Amino acid sequence: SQVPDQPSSLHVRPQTNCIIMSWTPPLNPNIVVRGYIIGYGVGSPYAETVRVDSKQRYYSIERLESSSHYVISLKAFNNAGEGVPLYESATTRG
Amino acid sequence: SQVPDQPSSLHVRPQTNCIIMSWTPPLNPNIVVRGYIIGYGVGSPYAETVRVDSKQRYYSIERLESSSHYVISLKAFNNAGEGVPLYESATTRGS
Amino acid sequence: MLPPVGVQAVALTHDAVRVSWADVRLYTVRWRTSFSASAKYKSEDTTSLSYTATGLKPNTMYEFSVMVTKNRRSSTWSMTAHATTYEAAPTSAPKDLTVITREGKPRAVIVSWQPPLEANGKITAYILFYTLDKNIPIDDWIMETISGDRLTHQIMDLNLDTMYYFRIQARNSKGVGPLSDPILFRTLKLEVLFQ
Amino acid sequence: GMLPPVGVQAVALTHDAVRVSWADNSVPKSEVRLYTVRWRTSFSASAKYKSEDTTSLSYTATGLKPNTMYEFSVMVTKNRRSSTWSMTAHATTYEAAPTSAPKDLTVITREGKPRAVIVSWQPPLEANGKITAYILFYTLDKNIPIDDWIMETISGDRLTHQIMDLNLDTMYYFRIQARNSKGVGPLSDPILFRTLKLEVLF
Repeated sequence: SQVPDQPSSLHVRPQTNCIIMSWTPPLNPNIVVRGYIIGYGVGSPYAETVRVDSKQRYYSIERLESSSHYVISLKAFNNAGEGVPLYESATTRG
Repeated sequence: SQVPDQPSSLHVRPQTNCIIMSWTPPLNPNIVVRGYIIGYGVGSPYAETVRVDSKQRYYSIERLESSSHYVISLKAFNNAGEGVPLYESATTRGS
Repeated sequence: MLPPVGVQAVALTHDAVRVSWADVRLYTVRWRTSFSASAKYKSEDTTSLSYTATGLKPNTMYEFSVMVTKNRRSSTWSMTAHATTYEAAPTSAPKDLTVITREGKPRAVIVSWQPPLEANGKITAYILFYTLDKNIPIDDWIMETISGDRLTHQIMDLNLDTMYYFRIQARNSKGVGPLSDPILFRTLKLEVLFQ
Repeated sequence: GMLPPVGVQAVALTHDAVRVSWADNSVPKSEVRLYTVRWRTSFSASAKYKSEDTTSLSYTATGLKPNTMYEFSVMVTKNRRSSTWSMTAHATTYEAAPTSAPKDLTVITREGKPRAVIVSWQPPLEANGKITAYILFYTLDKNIPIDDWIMETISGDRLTHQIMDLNLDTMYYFRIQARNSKGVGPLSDPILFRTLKLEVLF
């Protein structure tokens, strides 16, 4: 019936070329969540965008450049619109 | 009859353009003196040369430049030749 | 009268220069900053054939003139002699220190400044101190040495949402001037940075 | 075959110090890379270097010759693998006050005008910079200190000076020292010159 909240927790575990995300749904269960929209890039979360299922808690980002400063966003969305995002900085291991 | 000696004493009293010399005959009276030969110039006593009577003790050098370093020589001579000279440095009095 | 000749001015220390000429007669010596607005002189009297003009600004070019006076009769001024005094360590600090985030690449800032006012010589190098900690003394900060010909520098791989401290100083052939006052720059957090 | 550091910069500090500074495009974020820095007089016979090791992105080369041009090169080494040397950066150190004294000071009477001599000398070996002026002291007295001699200031581009109105048959003393944009070198050793007397000269 309205836009969802921000996710409760977000963790990142950067690799040499991968970056692993682990999160948990919004603290308010009343609002419907259709899925999550992930964004990532270098110095900007607008570069790349994927949208995943509402039941996913883990995502593996692939084909990233080694030794770089990435910015990752995560938002939940439903039929109303998009919710306030959570941001996390992650650095790839050279 | 023989070459004379050098003069006994030589004194100079420089003016603004003149220089007055005063000397006395050799301390040895035996040797005959026919006269004296004076020389003067700047940095050299060969530039100008005058010869005077054996009985003169004073000579006045004229038309010299003010504030200059003149060199004066004095020798006694007779028919044998010229004797060893006396040298004296004299500086003209500036205007 | 005839003005003195062979006038030469030789710099001693960074505030002293010794004029020397060749000829009781009194000599008067005047000097003046050749590159200034004030067409006025400073002068002193002596009876020697030399005199030391003191209390001068360092790394500055001066002109010197001598005259001679005797029994109410003064000569004209002599030819001018030029002398440049020695250099000295800077007295001021670099000015207008500025830190701005580089767009559109966060975690990196561009530090910009302007040369010190009292350099007292040609600036050989700039020394830029910056740190993340509030307590460690200046000698344990991160040090970056920039050439005197540059007035900007790029710092990379900083941390996000963290207060940084900045200190900068100017060096010189004879030493290094004092540090500036600390500049506080707060890198932004991703929440604020994106809208 | 590793990548050599880039953006190598060498900036002269004092008259004996130069600060090299480079950047590496391979530094990540467990292993630390050692940088080797070499320097050498660019205009010399010895094609040999001096070097030092650090883990910082900068190093201060010290104990250098003043008013001299040096060339600097940096390499990086890690786990038995060395890179090639980076492009050379050139830096010339600043000037310093002279340490030696002027050599072969000579006094000769000018012909054919006595009471005047021409003083000739040669620039110092350890000038450590461009000589701005020579200071020539001379006196008639055996006892008065150096600060009461007759002082003559000659330009740094001239190696001769004329002194006039001296006295005849008198011992003169001569001292010379070189000054410079950064200070003044030590006085030379005394030169004894005896003006001739009119008797001997003619």
